[PDB]
Amino acid sequence: MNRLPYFINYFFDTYLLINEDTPVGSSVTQLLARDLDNDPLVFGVVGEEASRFFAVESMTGVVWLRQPLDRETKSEFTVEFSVSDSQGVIKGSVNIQVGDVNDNAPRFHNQPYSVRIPENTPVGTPIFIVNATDPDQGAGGSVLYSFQPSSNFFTIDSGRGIVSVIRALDYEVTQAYQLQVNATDQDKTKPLSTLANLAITITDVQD
Ligand SMILES: [Ca+2]
Ligand SMILES: [Ca+2]
Ligand SMILES: [Ca+2]
Ligand SMILES: [Ca+2]
Ligand SMILES: [Ca+2]
Ligand SMILES: [Ca+2]
Ligand code: NA
Ligand code: NA
Ligand code: NA
Repeated sequence: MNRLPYFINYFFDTYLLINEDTPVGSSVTQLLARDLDNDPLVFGVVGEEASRFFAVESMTGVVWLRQPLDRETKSEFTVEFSVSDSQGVIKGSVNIQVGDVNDNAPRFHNQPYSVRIPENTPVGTPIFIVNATDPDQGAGGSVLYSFQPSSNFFTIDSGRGIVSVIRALDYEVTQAYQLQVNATDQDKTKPLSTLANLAITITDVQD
């Protein structure tokens, strides 16, 4: 009698990690299968979802990505591949893990930002709290804040987003400030950053 072939890839037993920045059309893996008769094998993928995502080269088992992955929309799923000799087809399921890349700059909410303070606001007064969110995994999802460029009059707590006065103000010299708040993520190799305006109105006080 003929013996049906069997898949041998490790990832049928564990998972296949594919990073979300894998370009469309690129090869993500090659299905490996063995057969007692040493028969020539044809390879496939099966299932509606798995077929929109993956294509397999029949003769080689090379698996190519048919469309973009996005860890922030869908971080994992389960697909079925097929292997056949002449006489029958075997299926195997594979859990796909979509690997994170740092692909999102920080996002600010609740804009625009403005605050109004007296010119006699004491040095050290906290006047405003900014926040930017970032959906990436790890350090690429962690935000540090700073003015771009630095201000001689205001500072931001790089971790907490707290804006505070660091030098005496003067309505007579400057009645209004328009500052760039920089939110940068903490990705080691490609940090991404976003800017947002802070309007600081200075109110006159009699001296
Ligand atoms: Ca066989
Ligand atoms: Ca993404
Ligand atoms: Ca990401
Ligand atoms: Ca990010
Ligand atoms: Ca003054
Ligand atoms: Ca004054
Ligand atoms: Na925050
Ligand atoms: Na985050
Ligand atoms: Na950016």
